[PDB]
Amino acid sequence: STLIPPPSKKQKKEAQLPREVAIIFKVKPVTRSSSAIAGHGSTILCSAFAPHTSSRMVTGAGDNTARIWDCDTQTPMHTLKGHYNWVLCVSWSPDGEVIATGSMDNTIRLWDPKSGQCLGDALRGHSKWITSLSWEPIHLVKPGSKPRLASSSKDGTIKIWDTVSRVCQYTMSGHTNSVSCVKWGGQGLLYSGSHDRTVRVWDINSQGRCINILKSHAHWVNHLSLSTDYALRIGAFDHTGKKPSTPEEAQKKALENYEKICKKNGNSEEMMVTASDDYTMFLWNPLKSTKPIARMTGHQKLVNHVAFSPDGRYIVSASFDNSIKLWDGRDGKFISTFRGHVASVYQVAWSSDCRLLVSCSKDTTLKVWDVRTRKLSVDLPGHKDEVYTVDWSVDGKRVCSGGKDKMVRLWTH
Amino acid sequence: NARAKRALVKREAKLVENVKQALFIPGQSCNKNLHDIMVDLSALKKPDMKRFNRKNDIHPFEDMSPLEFFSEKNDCSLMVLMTSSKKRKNNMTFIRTFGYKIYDMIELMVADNFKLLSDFKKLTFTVGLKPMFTFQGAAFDTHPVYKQIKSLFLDFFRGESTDLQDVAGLQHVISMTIQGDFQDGEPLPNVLFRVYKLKSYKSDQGGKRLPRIELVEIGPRLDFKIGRIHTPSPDMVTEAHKKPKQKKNVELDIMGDKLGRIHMGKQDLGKLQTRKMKGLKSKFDQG
Amino acid sequence: EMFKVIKTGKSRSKSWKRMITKHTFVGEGFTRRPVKMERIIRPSALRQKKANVTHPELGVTVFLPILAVKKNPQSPMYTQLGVLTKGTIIEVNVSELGMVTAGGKVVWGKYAQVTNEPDRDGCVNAVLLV
Amino acid sequence: LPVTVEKPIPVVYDLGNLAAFDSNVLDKNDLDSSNARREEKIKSLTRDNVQLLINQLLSLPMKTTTESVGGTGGQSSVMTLLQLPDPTTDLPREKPLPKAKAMTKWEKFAAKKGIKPKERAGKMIYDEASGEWVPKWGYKGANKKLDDQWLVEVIDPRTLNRAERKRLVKKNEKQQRRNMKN
Amino acid sequence: VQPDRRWFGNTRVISQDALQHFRSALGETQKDTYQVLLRRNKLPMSLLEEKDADESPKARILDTESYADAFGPKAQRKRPRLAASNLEDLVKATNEDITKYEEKQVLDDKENGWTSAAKEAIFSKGQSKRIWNELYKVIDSSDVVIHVLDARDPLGTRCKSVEEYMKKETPHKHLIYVLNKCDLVPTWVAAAWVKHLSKERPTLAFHASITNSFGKGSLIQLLRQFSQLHTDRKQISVGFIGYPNTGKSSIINTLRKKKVCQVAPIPGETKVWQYITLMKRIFLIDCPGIVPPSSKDSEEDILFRGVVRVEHVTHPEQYIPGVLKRCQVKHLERTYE
RNA sequence: GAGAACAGAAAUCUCCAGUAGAACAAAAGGGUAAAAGCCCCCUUGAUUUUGAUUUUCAGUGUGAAUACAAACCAUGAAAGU
RNA sequence: GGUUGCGGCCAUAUCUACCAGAAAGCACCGUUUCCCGUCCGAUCAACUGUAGUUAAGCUGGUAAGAGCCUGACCGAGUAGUGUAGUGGGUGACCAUACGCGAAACUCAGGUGCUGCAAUCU
Ligand SMILES: [Mg+2]
Repeated sequence: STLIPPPSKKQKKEAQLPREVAIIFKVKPVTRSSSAIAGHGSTILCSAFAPHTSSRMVTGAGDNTARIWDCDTQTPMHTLKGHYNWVLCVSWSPDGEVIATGSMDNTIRLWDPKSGQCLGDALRGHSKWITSLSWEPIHLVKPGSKPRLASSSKDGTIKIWDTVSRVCQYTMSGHTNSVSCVKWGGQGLLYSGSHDRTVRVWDINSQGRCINILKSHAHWVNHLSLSTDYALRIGAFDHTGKKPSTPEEAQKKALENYEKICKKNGNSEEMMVTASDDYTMFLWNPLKSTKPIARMTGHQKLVNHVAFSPDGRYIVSASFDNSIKLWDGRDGKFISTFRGHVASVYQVAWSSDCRLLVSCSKDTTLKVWDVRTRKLSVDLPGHKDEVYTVDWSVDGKRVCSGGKDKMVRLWTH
Repeated sequence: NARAKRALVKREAKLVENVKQALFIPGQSCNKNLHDIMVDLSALKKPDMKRFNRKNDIHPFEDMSPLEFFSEKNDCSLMVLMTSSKKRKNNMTFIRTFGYKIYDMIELMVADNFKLLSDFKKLTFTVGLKPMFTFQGAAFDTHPVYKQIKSLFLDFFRGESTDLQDVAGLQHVISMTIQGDFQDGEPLPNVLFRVYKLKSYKSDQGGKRLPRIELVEIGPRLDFKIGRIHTPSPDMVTEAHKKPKQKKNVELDIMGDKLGRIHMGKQDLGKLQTRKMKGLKSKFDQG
Repeated sequence: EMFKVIKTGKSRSKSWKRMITKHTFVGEGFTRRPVKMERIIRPSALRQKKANVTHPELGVTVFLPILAVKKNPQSPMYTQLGVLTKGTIIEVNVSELGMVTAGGKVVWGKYAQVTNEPDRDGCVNAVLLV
Repeated sequence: LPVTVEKPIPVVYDLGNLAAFDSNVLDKNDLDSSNARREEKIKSLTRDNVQLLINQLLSLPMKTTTESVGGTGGQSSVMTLLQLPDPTTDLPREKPLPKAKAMTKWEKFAAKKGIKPKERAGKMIYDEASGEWVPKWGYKGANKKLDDQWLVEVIDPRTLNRAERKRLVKKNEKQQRRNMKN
Repeated sequence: VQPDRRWFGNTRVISQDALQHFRSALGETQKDTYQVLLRRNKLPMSLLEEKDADESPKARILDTESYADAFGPKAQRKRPRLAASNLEDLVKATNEDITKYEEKQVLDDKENGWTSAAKEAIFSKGQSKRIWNELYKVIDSSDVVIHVLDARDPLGTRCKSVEEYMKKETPHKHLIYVLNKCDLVPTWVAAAWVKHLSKERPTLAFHASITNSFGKGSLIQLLRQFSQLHTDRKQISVGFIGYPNTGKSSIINTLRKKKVCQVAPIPGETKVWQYITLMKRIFLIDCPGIVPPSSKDSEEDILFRGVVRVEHVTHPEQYIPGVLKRCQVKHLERTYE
C-alpha cells in the first residue's frame, strides 16, 4: 500500500512547539453495517422503506416473489407472491395502507401490509413492462378515499388507476417512447419523463388533458423529480411516526407539510428537474414558464439519478463519471462535486435531516456524504457485488440496500 | 519449538522496544501497610506488571547480583523492592536496568501520612489508560536527583508510546510536586506523589469548545523521602541514549515527489564585456 | 535469438554488444545508460507503456498502462530485462475497471498475464488475473 | 470558572508523553505537612496544570478516516484522535542495540565475486516426467523421492543417500557453530 | 509458471483516505523554478484526475438517429431539429450570419495563372528525420537536457513542441535553459531575458569561448550540483540541444577549456553527436540543431535565424530588405560604413 | 486406596483421592494450573510495497535479498492471538 | 444484615468431622419438541418451573484440630560485616566508631475484608 509520505523532520520539530491555542430535529448519521438477510435467489432491483416506520421495508428483485422485511429483526415478513415475472419496481402508498409494485410483466399487484396478500385482481392493460409508479398525494385526496396510483410502461402510455375499483380511470398516449418515470405533484399537474427526448406536464383535473410540452434536452429525459416529492411521498408521516387520529387530520397535516415547503420563497411554486443522457440537467417551473430556469451542466457522463433535498434547498444527481455533483435548489447553481466512487453511480437518497446523502454506485462499496461539509462522511463496504439500490428511512433510524449479491443489507448509526 | 522463539523475540533489543515490565519484590521486612502501598502502585502499572509471593532478603546497595538475576529470569527490567528497617522505615528502593544490568537506584521511603486508594471517592478509573503527568517546581528540570526521579516516574507510568491517542482516554492525571523550594546544599525536600481523576464541564467563558477542568483526588497518596542513590556510569549513559538510526538539497515533496533543488546563486552580469563590434564604436560616422 | 549481435567500430570483430529483439517494459525512469557502458539494448520502438489487458469478468477489455514485470519464466533474468514473450505476468493499473476489495480500500492495481506474442504484433494483450 | 490560565514562567510542554512541567516557585508554607489545607493548594495547582495541558492537547490536529466496518486496527469514522507529537523527553534504552552482526564468512566472499542473492521466488519447482509440481522444500520433497522409488539400479543405496543428506546437514550445523564462535 | 495465491494475489490496494488526501494536495503542487523532480511516486492518477468543469461535450446524437433516419432513401427526419421559435429571430440570425460571412470574406496570384516557384530544399533543414533521431537519442541518453537560446532572440530560438515532449514522456528531465552569446547583445537585454525566462527555467547566462569567458564557473557549479543530486545514478549525462549555430559545440569547448568539438560559423558543422567527459562524473553531449517545422516558419525568418546557409539561396538579394527591419540604421551606417 | 470373566505384582474398565517428580526442544533457574500437557475442527505465507544498508555496471523511480512499518491471511461470537 | 452477576487483594481466603440456614436469590432437580455432541441427553445444547429438597454444592458456627498471616521501641540497632591507626605482636588477629544490618526465638492478636447493579422481612 502507498502510505501517505512521513512528515518531514522539520514538520515534527514544528509540531513539538505549542500551537493553535485560542484564548480569545436531527438524524444520526449511519456509520455501521448489520447482519445480512438471506432471501429470494435473485438480485435486488429496488427498495423502499415504509413511510410510517423504518421497521417495515420491501424490495423487488429478479425473483417474481417480492419480500417484505422486518428491519427490526432483519428477517423476512409475509413474502409477497402472485407475479410471474421480475418485480421491476416497488412503492408504498403515502397513507401506508396499501403497497404497490410494478412487475416486468404487464400485471400490477397491490398488496396489504398487514398480511401481504394481494389486494384484489392484478392491474392490467399495459403493453410492456412497468417503468415507474407514483401514488397520488394525500393532501390532494379528499378524506375517506384511497389515493390514486399512477403507472407507466415502456410503451410510453400512462394509466391513472382507481385503487378501490382496480380500474384505469384515465389513460394517455402522448409519449412516442418509453416513460422513464412519472410523478404526481402536489399542484394537481402531473409530470413525467420520456425516452422521446420530451416532457409533457399533464392536468389530471381536466380529464387528463395535456397543457404543456417541454423541449430542451438533447437526449432522452431520465428520472424526472420535483422539490415537493419528499413531502408527497412521506404522506404527512413526520419523523416521530405517529399516525393521525382521523383521515381528515391526515389531510390537514399533509396540506400543512406541503405548504411548508411549497412556500419557501413566499409563493406556492414547486421546482422541477429532469435528468438527461446529454450530460445536462434543467430546472423547470412549468406553471411559470415553458423554458428552463437554468441549464445545469458539467458531468462527464450521463446522469443516472436526481433527488431534490427534503427542504428543497439543494439539488443533486448521480452520474456515470463517478462524481456526484451538488447544485442549488433555488436556481441550480453549482455548489460542489463529490468524488471517491470508483465506478458509475446509480442512485442516491437524501437524509430526512437534509444534512446527509446516502449514495451507491457500481462499485461494491456504497457511501454516504455529509453535504454540510461537502465531503465524504463514512464509507460503507460489505456488499459482495454492485449496490443496485439504496434508500433511507423517513425517520432516519436505518438504511437499506440491495445488489447483485442476492444479500439484502441494512445500515444504521 | 516455535513458542520458545516468541519468548526469545520478547527478550530482544527491538528497535522499538515494548513497554518495560514491572516486577515488585516484597521484602522480608516489608510491613503489611507497605504491601498495601505496593499493590496500590501496582494497580496503576497494569497490565504490564508482575508479582512474587515469596519473601526476599534482597540488599540492592550491598549486592546487586540477585536483582540482575531476577530481572533476566522474569524479563522485567524495572523493579521496586519493598524494604523496611529500624532506620529506613517503609523503604521503597525503585530500580531500573539496561540489558538487565543495573542502571540506577534511589530510595523513596513512604511518609506515615500515606492514604490508600480505598480512602477516597469511588470514581470510575478505567484500567490501561495512559496517565497524564504534571510535574511542578524548577528543581525537577535542574536537580540531577529530581531529574532522575522524573525520568523514572515517566518510564514507569508513561505506558505505550502511541503515535495517536483518544481524548476519551484522558480519564486521570498523575501529579507530583516537591515540598517547596530549597537553597543549594540543603537536604532534598520530600517528593509528593499525587493522582487525580479528571472532570469536565461547559465553560461558556473560555471558548466554544474548551471545557472547564476539575480534579478529584483518588490516590494512592504518598510523600516519598529521598535516601541512598546510585547513577549509571557515563558509558552506560551513552549506550542507553543512542538512537536506532534506522540528504542535502533533497526532500520528500507533498504527494511523494522527491523534488530536488539547485539553489543557484547570485551572478552579476557586469563582469562580462560585450564584443567591441565595429558598428558600436563612435570612431566611425557619416554625414 | 533474443540477442542480436550488434557490431561497431571500423573493424567489426569483437562487437562487444547484444540487443533484445522483442518488446520490453523499460520503466518510467529509464534514462538511457551511456553508450560506452551500453551492452544490452532495448530499442524504443519495441518498448510499450501500455497493454490491452482484458478482464474475464463481465467480458470487458480495456487498454491500461503497464506497471511492472513480476515473474517471467524461462530465465527470469528476462524479467529483469522486462521481456513479456507470451506468458509473462505483469502488474497493471486496474483502477479503471472499478475493482474494490472488501473493507473499502479501493484497488488500483492487479496482476495480468500477457498472451499474444509481442514480436508478431505491436499490441500487448493480456488476460486479467481475477 | 474561566479555562484561561497563565504563569510568569510559561509551562513546559511534552505532548507526546502527555506530560507537563512547571518551573514556577512553589509556596513552602502551603506545602507544609502540618497544614490541613496542604492538599487543597496542591489540588488547585494540579487542576491548573491539567487545564493548561487540556488547552494544549485539544489544539492538536486530529486524524480522520472514512473506514468503519472491517477495519483491522483503523479508528472509527465517528471517532477522532489527537496527533501526538513524538516525545521530547529522552529516556534510557531498555536493552543495547543488536549490533552484534557477523558476515558469517560468506557475505564477504559474495562481495568478492559475482554471486547474487537467491531469487526467493518460491520453493516450488516442476517435477520431471510428472503432471504435478513437487516442491523442493517445505513439503514432500523430490530429493527424498529417491528413497521412495521402487528401484535404484544400484548396502542399500537409499541408506547412502540418507547418509549424504545427514552429512550435508551436519556440515551446515558445523558452519553455523563456527560462525557462532566469532 | 507454478500456481500461487500471488497472481490472483492483491498487490497495490490503497485506502480511500489516501486518495482524498492526494486530491486535497493536488492544489499544492506549484513548484519553484529552482525545484527539480527526481522521482515521481506511483499513484492512481486516473482517480485524482477529472478536475471540476462545466463544458459537458456534445451528446451522442448517433444513438437516437445514427445515419438512416437522418438522411437517405428512408429519410425519416421529416422536420428540422430545434424548431426555431420565431420568424423574427430567424431573420435576425440570418442577418447576423450574413454579416459574419461578409466580415470573413473581408479578411481576403492565381488570377494571372502563375504559381509560386518551388521552395529550395536548403530551407527544409533540419528535416529528414536524421537530426531529429539524433536529438531523441541524445535526449534519452542525457540525464539532464539543457536548451541553449540565442541572446539576440531567445523567443525565436525556442524549440517549441519538443519541450512539451520532454515534460510529458520524460518528466524527470530538467531541461534547464541556457542563454549564450550575451556579448552580442546589450547586457541589460540579457538581464531582462533571464528575468523573463527565470519564471520557468534557470536560464543561466553564458558566453562560450576557449579564451576568457563569462559564466563558465556558474555552469560548472550547476552541473556539479546536478551530479550531486544523482549520486545513486553513478553519473549524470548532459546533452546540448537548440537551434543550429547556437554555439552548443562552442559552449562544450568552453566547459572543457579546449577545442574539443569542431566549431564553425556554418550551422551544419555538427555532423553527428560525440561523447565528452569532464571530472569523470558527467558526460557532455551535443546534437545537430533542431528546427521544429511549422506553417509560421516564415522562410525568410528561418534565414534571419541562421538555420539556413546563405550560399545556397537562389535569391540572396531579395532577403536584403528584411535585415533593415531588425538592425538599427545607425549601426549599419557605422559599420559598413 | 477399593476394586473388574479369564486377568494375578505388571492387560484393559470403574469410584474416591493430586500444587501437578503431567510434558512445557532445554542449561544454570525463576516458572507454566479451564495450560505452554492430552483429545477434537479450519487453514497457508518463500504474498504485495516504504524506506536505510548490501554489489551490480543497461545502477534501473528498484532489477534482487537483509531490517523497518502498512495491507493481505487463519481462527473465534468476540476480546485478541 | 442474607443473597445473584462481575471483580480487587490472592490460604485471616485452604483441608478434616458435625450443627444451623426464618424470608429472599443460585443449585439439586423433571423432560428430549426444537438448535446441538458425546459409546452413554453423564458433561455439553435446548424445553417450563411443572411433581419436590433444603439431602448435597453453597453461607455461617463449633475444634487444647493441621497450615497461614499481622505488629512489638521482640531478638535489635544485637549477631554478622567494610573502616582507621604498629594502639599489642614476627604476625594472624584483639579492644576503640560511625555505617549496611538479619534470622531462629519471645510476647499479643486473627482464621477474611472490600467496589458496582440488583434483590430480600
Ligand atoms: Mg555552427
